[PDB]
Amino acid sequence: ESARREVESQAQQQLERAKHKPVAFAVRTNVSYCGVLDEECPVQGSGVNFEAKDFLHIKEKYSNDWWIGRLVKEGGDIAFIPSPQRLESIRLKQEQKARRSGNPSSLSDIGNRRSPPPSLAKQKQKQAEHVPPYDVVPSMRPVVLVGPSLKGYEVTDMMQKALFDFLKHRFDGRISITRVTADLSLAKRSVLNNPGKRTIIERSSARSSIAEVQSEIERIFELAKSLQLVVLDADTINHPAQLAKTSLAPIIVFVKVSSPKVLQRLIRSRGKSQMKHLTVQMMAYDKLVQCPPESFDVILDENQLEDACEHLAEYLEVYWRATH
Amino acid sequence: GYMEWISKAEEVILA
Amino acid sequence: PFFFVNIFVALIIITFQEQGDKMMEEYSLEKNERACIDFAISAKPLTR
Amino acid sequence: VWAEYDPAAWGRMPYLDMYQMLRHMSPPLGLGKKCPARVAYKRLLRMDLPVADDNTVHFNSTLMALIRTALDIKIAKGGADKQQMDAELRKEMMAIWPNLSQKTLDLLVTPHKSTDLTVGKIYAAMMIMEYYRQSKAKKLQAMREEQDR
Amino acid sequence: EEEEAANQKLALQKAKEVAEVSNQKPAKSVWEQRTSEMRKQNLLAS
Repeated sequence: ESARREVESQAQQQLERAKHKPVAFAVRTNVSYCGVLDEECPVQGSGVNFEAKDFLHIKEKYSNDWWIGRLVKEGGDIAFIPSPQRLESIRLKQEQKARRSGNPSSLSDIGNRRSPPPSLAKQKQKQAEHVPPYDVVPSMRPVVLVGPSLKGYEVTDMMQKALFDFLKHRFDGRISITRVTADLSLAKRSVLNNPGKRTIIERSSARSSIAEVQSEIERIFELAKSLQLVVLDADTINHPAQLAKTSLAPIIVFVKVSSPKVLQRLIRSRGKSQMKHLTVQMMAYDKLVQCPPESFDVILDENQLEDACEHLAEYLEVYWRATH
Repeated sequence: GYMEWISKAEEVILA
Repeated sequence: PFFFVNIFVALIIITFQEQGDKMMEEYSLEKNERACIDFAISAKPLTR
Repeated sequence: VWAEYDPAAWGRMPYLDMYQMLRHMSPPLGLGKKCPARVAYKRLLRMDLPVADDNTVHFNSTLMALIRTALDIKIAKGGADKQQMDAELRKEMMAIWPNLSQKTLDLLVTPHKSTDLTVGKIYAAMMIMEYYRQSKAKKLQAMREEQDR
Repeated sequence: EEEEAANQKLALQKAKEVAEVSNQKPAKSVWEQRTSEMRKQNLLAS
């Protein structure tokens, strides 16, 4: 047919003309689906074989069924990813190849109970959580440093100020440093339509701190849309799970001492002031190191300054070359 | 190693 | 004479290198089995 | 002591006297005069020394088994692994001693045939017979102590 | 030996972040060899 070849050529020239244009926004996925094996894509052979835990970048507009995207992989070419409704449709198609998907079991029961599919067999039900296949995340991954122990204390404070000064100095002109004095662990998306929309409601949630924390969320988004790498100097988060289910999806950097024996004397070296909070300062270390390392993105398990320095320099270097 | 780390980090506390 | 001379003696004893003995990477169990199995090879009963 | 037992010292000594062989000398090579019989027989199982048709054991073959057992040279716990560790040991000995005659090698590391009657087989049978005799003796005692009520 | 092991382990762990882009020890002295053999023999006792 001539129409399919014509739309193929049109998509090809649109991709060629859109190779050098700014990226619009990014998406987050939670299902391992391949966009190259689907025959409904406008262009065959130019799909994306992306697994879960992956980020995609959208630049231009195609239709309500497919979009033009790019991978965070280095050297990844321009491909097409399904739309969220297209992903819902393909998820529905995934469970229809099986013998049964609704209530009527096939345990030697054919022709007795036809059981036409009710509203229970469609995606209308199972709406208690209903996690969307796509999540909105900042275009550039934010970087968060976790205290080897409770933030706001001397030892940890110098531990992250060293990295902050290094990223500022070596990488000036392309990285912006922002400090979040307020909390950031109260980032929720499926609680209510608008809890405390106005400050004049005099509600319990209106006069609480959740409004400012909610306002903190999107400024990270606008800083990410500027292509400039941004870090988060949050003084409240001390565990990856505290900021893992939110829509930020940040890069978490682990600065840790190899042994608590070294940490105790390192705390001792500060003075008598830290002796009072030393007791509670051990648990912030041991609970955090008990966390599995797969949650953490990068690990700094060494004690020399320059080796860890170049380690993180090269990590953000590979992140830089990933999206350029 | 960690004392060197804290020394360099604390030295730049001046501003 | 009591301390440095004995340090010299101890250092020379400790850091001594065996003469020859090839390179012995191919052999696996010869830490103490060498002489035992060698004497087993060259064993002669006492004769009256 | 081996040379002493045999005044001729021809290099072959009966397998029965080999139990008195081990008890007179002190450990680790020997067993000691105070060694229990069960502990004595258990070590004999690991030697796997073949017995010649004249019911004697060779001087050199016993020594290699004695050395091997005390130092755990390659000593596999059983199965087809034993043939592989005998094969590896033979290659290593040839690599260290190229001039070692094949007859001497087969004398020190005996090629294992299934039909060969080894010392371990002889001592395994008597323990099984003794265990069977002791198990039967207990069974008659059990069938009698339970019948007097 | 521990600094060498740490260097290889740190390099291996760091290489996961860059995966997207993609000799001989000196001969041991007689003293050291015999000491290692005695250590192994004594640990065999357990």
